[PDB]
This record gives sequence, structure tokens and C-alpha cells, in this order.
Amino acid sequence: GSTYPPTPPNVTRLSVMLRWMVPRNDGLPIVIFKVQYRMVGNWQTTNDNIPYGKPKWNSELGKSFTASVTDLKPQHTYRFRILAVYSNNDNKESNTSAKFYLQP
Repeated sequence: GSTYPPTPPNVTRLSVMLRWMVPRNDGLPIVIFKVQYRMVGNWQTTNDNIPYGKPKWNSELGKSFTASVTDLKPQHTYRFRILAVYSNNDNKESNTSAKFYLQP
């Protein structure tokens, strides 16, 4: 089955807020998302397993999701990406986010 990738997350200050979207598509449904990050310059996965849940879409464009990441070391720049896990157990990563400096 086809695996439509989520968009990269837009990163804003909070801790870090990540907002991404799963565009409307007819591919396989998503079960959960995982959040990955790395310092600018190896990818690590946080412990959060974000459910796709309901509803299916929350706008004409698709479904937007907003979550947060905690306990990251400030005074460093990071990149983030969203891993989508599909109902057939395949998975696919979003493109990487823009760089984000975490202010102390």
C-alpha cells in the first residue's frame, strides 16, 4: 500500500512545539507518529507515541497535529522530523524541519 508522508513539523518556542500535517490522501491509514530530533551537524527518537486518533481530517487540507517535546538541552540548534507508522507496519519519515535554536 501507499504511504503518504506527513509534512515536516513547524517548530516554535514554548520546550518545543511541533505542528505537522497529514495531507488528505487515499493511501494507508496511520496508526501512530514518533518524534525524532538531532542537533545540527545522529537522530534520536523520543518516548512519545502519538495516536492518529479521530477525526480523520480537521480541515479541507488534511489533519493537523500539535505536540511538544521536553527536556532538550538549550543553547543548541536542532532539527526535527515526524515518523509515521502505517496500518501495514511500514513507516515513513517526514522531510526534516528547518533548524531551530533552543533559547535558554
